[PDB]
Amino acid sequence: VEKYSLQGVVDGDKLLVVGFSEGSVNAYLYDGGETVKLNREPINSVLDPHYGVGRVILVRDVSKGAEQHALFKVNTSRPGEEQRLEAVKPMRILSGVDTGEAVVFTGATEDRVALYALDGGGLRELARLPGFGFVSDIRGDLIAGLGFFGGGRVSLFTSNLSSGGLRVFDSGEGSFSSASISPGMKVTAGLETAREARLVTVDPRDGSVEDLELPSKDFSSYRPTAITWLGYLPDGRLAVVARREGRSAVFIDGERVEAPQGNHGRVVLWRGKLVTSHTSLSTPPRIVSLPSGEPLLEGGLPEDLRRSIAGSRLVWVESFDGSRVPTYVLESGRAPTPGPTVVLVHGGPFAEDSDSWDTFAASLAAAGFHVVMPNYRGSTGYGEEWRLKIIGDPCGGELEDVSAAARWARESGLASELYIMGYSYGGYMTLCALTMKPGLFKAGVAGASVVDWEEMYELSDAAFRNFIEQLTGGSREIMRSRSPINHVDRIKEPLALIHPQNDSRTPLKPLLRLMGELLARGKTFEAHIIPDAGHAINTMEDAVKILLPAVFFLATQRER
Repeated sequence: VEKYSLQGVVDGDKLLVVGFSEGSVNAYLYDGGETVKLNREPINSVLDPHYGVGRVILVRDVSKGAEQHALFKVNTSRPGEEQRLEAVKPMRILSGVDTGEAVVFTGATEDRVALYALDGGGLRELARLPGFGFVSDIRGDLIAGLGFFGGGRVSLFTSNLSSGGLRVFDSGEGSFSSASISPGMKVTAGLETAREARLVTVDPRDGSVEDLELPSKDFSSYRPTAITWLGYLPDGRLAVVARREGRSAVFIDGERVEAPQGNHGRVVLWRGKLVTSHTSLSTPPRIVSLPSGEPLLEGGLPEDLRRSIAGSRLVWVESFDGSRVPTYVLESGRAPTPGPTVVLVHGGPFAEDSDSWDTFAASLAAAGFHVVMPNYRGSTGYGEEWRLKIIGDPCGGELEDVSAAARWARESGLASELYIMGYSYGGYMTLCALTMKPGLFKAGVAGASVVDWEEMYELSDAAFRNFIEQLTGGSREIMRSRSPINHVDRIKEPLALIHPQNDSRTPLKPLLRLMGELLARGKTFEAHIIPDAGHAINTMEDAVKILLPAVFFLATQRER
């Protein structure tokens, strides 16, 4: 079914959206009635637009999933007419923003990640970022942003539009989750500490980290623990979407706004009426109004794929270190209790299983499988402490917790059998759970998985090279003993390896040596290499592409 993410306004007050619609991600214009297409070809994403500008910056995969993006400036008045910003080699755009006079954005290549500036003079490199870095906001000649530069920690990075450059602002307390410039050009960020979460006023000149205060104190009472996203509206109001335990709240000047139960994010000022992008375990990402909650954009979701879940529960699991991992349950009406159960680990890992829409969680509970979507340490939304616990310890505690969700299930009386399923870092978890715990589960599905750190290293761009060092405390001896490939002499339960050939995140190269390894020590497994597919789905299809083989493998087990 169709999906719509909020991008922002342009054309004055013509809401800009993006839709996973008809087997393709397309940028869209919405004027309160009939959505209008912009892109010609299925795109991938659309650079954060700056309110009311008459053009859009499409982000296209010119490599077929490989993540090498080409930029096209599609004037909004002329839907379907595109200009490939040629003064920009295809690369990996992590994020950017367009102001209508010039485009800045972050790109990572073999050699480096840097903040780029495309204006009416040609290409310019603003600043070279340590590793994964994102353009949060631009206001004036200012450039506010985020960056994973050290310790799974997130930092505040600021640059310039003309002279460029960059100074990185840290917090001993915690990481940053999003920012947006204010009138005072002081970066209003959200400090996520091992503790809780709140706003701060990080000033560019000296880097003052004073606490930010809001008029209404709802947000200051919601006791947020992790700020999804935030940012000022044109009227001048600071839009803050915090959240705790998978659910979020709309706050304007502290002033809480009533919104559909689940999750939202970017909030906008369309025709002067607040608007965000809802998503719930049962409702797929969509664009609604607030606080009324009426949906402006939502795709025809069946009444059975929502009926394919008898219920949901946030249970808190007892981890080995006595840590409680906040887990997400999903009963599969099309299954009994206990019954077959699959442990669906979110990838990331700095992601999480919240009360939001998960296509795997749905299909799964639809396949007669209850689901367990634990927020192991490294996950997001549960404090800077739980997320930084993984750094340097990939495939350790988390796994344990990921195993503690498994533990729960059977004794909890809901699992008659347990299988672990995952993608990306989740695919990676399916591999450690199976190599480090050749028994916990009945079987494992790994997709766009991580099988060798040292190779994924020798096959990654500057973005990804740095990411690893971090998640392993800059030590090879981890990329060695925390890479399942070297632990293939110990796997016992079956395993399906779903993998996109062109994935440039989790390459296929090291994944094919893994299959070949399995074949040596003759292990029972099945491989799935999807064609011209990368790490994500820029089509409605490739959802089912790496989710069709899975279920069969996962149902073949069912019958012993």
